[PDB]
Amino acid sequence: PAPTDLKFTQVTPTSLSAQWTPPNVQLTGYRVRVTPKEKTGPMKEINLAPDSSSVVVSGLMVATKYEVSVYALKDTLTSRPAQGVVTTLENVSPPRRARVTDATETTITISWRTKTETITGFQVDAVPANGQTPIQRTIKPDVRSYTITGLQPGTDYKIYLYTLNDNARSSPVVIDASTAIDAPSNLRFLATTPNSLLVSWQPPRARITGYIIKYEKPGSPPREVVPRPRPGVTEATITGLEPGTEYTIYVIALKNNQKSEPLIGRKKT
Repeated sequence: PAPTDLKFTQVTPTSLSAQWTPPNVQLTGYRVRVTPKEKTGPMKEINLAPDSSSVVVSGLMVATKYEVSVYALKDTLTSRPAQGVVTTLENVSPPRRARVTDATETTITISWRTKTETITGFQVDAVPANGQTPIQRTIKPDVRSYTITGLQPGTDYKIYLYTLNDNARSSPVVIDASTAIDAPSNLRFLATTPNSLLVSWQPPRARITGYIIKYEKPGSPPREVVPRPRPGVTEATITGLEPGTEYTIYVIALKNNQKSEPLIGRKKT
């Protein structure tokens, strides 16, 4: 007796799954084949235990028509095949209009557009041009945005976004993005004179290319410390200032076009 009530439970772009009801009998096991019906490719044929009533044939060709026979075995003897035909799905499509929404040193968030097909989530391969080890991440199907955490500051990343549907991964959408630079820290006022201030700070995590220091009188535009400190300096003497004047200092980082947030403070000459 052949199995009955054959039904396909899940069809992916690479697999097909089905249940059924075993014919009340002895159980030597089952045989199951899947042959391209309208083409020439494999010929997946897999055996199954005697107590089976479901199956999962994976690793099939995308967008392909398959004949599926489900044979019940009993000692060299075979029974009539429960049949059906399934056509695999076309692989999943990569996300569209992938743009960066913002970044905060160690994290970058992005938003993309979804095609209209059965999805089971996303995956993000974030690769830094600097570092030598990337961070892989997975996402949930119901969201169209995601902040990537765990990056370095001021580092440039090649971010690959993918779509997921079971063991099916789409081709990627590539996105160039970089991190915010971490502002210098602990601005300390070492010395003063009616015409100058000596300031020291903690260098950023990034591997900046120098700083720009700004000072402004209380009713006059901020000026840059002309000489512009080399990235190797961590202290600078601000000269040519007015006496008894309360100045505001801004120490900012640079990695060739990226101004870090500004490190601030005030002190009077």
